[PDB]
Amino acid sequence: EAPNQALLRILKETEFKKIKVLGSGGTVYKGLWIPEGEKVKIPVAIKESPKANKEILDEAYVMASVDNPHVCRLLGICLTSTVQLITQLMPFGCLLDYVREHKDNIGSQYLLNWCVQIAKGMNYLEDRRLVHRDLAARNVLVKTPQHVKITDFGLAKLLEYHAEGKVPIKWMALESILHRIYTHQSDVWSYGVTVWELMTFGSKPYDGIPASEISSILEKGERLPQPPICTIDVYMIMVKCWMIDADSRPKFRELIIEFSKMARDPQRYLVIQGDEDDVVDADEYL
Ligand SMILES: *CCC(=O)Nc1cc(Nc2ncc(Cl)c(Nc3ccc4ccccc4c3)n2)c(OC)cc1N(C)CCN(C)C
Repeated sequence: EAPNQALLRILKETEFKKIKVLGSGGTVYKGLWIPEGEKVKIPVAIKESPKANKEILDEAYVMASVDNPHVCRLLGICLTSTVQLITQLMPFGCLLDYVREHKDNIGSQYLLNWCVQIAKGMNYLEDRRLVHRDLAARNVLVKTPQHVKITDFGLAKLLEYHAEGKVPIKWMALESILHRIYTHQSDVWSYGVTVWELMTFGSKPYDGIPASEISSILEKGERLPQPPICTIDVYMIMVKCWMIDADSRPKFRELIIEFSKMARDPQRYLVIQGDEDDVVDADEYL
């Protein structure tokens, strides 16, 4: 492989301010990163034992090694006690909560554009030989309603397959459930489930079915149902992401092309009723 010359930035605790809690259950805070002597305020998210410190530094390693407009930005780490992961603040939350809270106001243009942007981010990760292993609507953050990015690389592995603990069964490819193989094509399966989440405005996949039953359901040939707004063109793409033969599933490069074609005439492919001073974003602080 090539030498990973990415830079790991160490940030002083004295450079962070206005810290409020965004969510917990670790904890994630919202705040402002003010680099000393820079006249710049960066809206940031701050994610917070030896085992906890090892895993958070693994995610810091991954996020420092990726740079793409549709992959979340790592700004640095802070070595205060428990290691803190400092990333770009995405002020509209995760896509899962966003489609649930704004169902009655999301048109076909936004849905298909999100599918394009997620596929662009995953295609970049594939270029970097990175398998996400946890692609889901909850792990796609919203910078603006027109710009989303993939997040949460706690399970990501650099690669061929990966052989592996606890995992999101209802988003995993069948070969990942049965024999624990993870590939870029197993990520494609998760992409199909993620699209199904968006097209259903936040429904839970296999709602009410225990995770221990998912592998037997998938082996029988059963899949997630066709969402009401989805034409057969869109649902066919999702079904192709859920093929048994991993090499028969679409490639991320191909998902970009197909969803971009659809985004040029979105109402032909999604049928939705009523469809007709010194603050600097991290994307501009290079
Ligand atoms: C799906 C939950 C969620 O993402 N909520 C959220 C997120 C942000 N913005 C943001 N920006 C960057 C990063 Cl790294 C994060 N990280 C994060 C991960 C997991 C998580 C779980 C629960 C709550 C927050 C959270 C954050 N997040 C944001 O910016 C304003 C707001 C929200 N909220 C408040 C959605 C509502 N909340 C889930 C109750």
